[PDB]
Amino acid sequence: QGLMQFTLPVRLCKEIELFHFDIGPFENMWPGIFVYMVHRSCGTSCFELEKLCRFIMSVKKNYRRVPYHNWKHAVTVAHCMYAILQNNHTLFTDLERKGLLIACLCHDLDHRGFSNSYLQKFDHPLAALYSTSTMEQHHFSQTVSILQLEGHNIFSTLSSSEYEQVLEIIRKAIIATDLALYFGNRKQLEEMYQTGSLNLNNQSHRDRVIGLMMTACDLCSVTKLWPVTKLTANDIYAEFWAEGDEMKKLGIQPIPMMDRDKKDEVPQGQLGFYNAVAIPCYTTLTQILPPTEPLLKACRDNLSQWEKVIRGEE
Ligand SMILES: Cc1nn(-c2ccc(Cl)cc2)c2sc(C(=O)N3CCCCC3)cc12
Ligand SMILES: [Mg+2]
Ligand SMILES: [Zn+2]
Repeated sequence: QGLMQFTLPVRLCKEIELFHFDIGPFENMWPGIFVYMVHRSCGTSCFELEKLCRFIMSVKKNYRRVPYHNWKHAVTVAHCMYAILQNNHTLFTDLERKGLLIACLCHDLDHRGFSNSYLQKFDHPLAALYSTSTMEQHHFSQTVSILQLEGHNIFSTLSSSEYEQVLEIIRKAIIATDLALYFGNRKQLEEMYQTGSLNLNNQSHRDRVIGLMMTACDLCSVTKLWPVTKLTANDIYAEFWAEGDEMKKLGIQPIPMMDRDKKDEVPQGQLGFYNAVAIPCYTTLTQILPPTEPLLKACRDNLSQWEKVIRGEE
């Protein structure tokens, strides 16, 4: 039984190829959507179906019921990566194709809905184990834990060598989702691209480009149709405000972004974020990988919808 091609209904079969695809509210379809993407992106031969299924279900089990950093976010970020891989077929190694979809599914494993900042101020044990990229080193750790469960080793056929390469791709990919690291990473990529020194044969260059891809997938809620973007924003701020509440409980005025008393300032907050983070991210990404331009175009569409919100045209 290896003639077992997963297939989706027609509207999903078609719209899954597009950057702006929303995976829907039917939680029980998300595993199938992921397997579909791995099979098309990687091959039906990349992974042992029974092992992959058991891995996916343990990954699912280890996401929490938080408003935003949940299992739906995991599968959403994996679909953005699938769209990028599918639009840039010949640029990526076999090991990269395998590693990056798994990295994406695992990148926020066991997230509690709190920032690295909050962990450090609370004095969480994870803050003493991991001084920087606190939640991200934890996510990678939880990824290795699950790969080491009996019957969960989806990489079992790789050589000793290929196995260490793939786990090194996953680790770098996951650390890159720490937005604090994004700014420097993109500045370097921008300067490399413009002085023409960017070289996809330099592993250290590839590493930077995969990190940017990871930021791009991770922020991909800004690249959706406006109603998806707007409703996802509600989940994002549900977390931010809970953390604000927890800051207040520690005796700390949170930043306004996290203060639920300053709801009125959200639209302006989203402008800043689109201008300082999202637009620059998708701009540099489009410079390096031209077929990713639809993510930049959709982001720009959403910036303009937030400007309309401010001007009371909605
Ligand atoms: C405002 C705001 N909205 N979002 C947001 C919106 C959409 C998606 Cl799809 C995801 C996030 C975020 S994430 C973030 C942040 O952590 N920093 C810390 C590091 C430097 C930049 C600011 C700030 C904001
Ligand atoms: Mg994260
Ligand atoms: Zn994430």
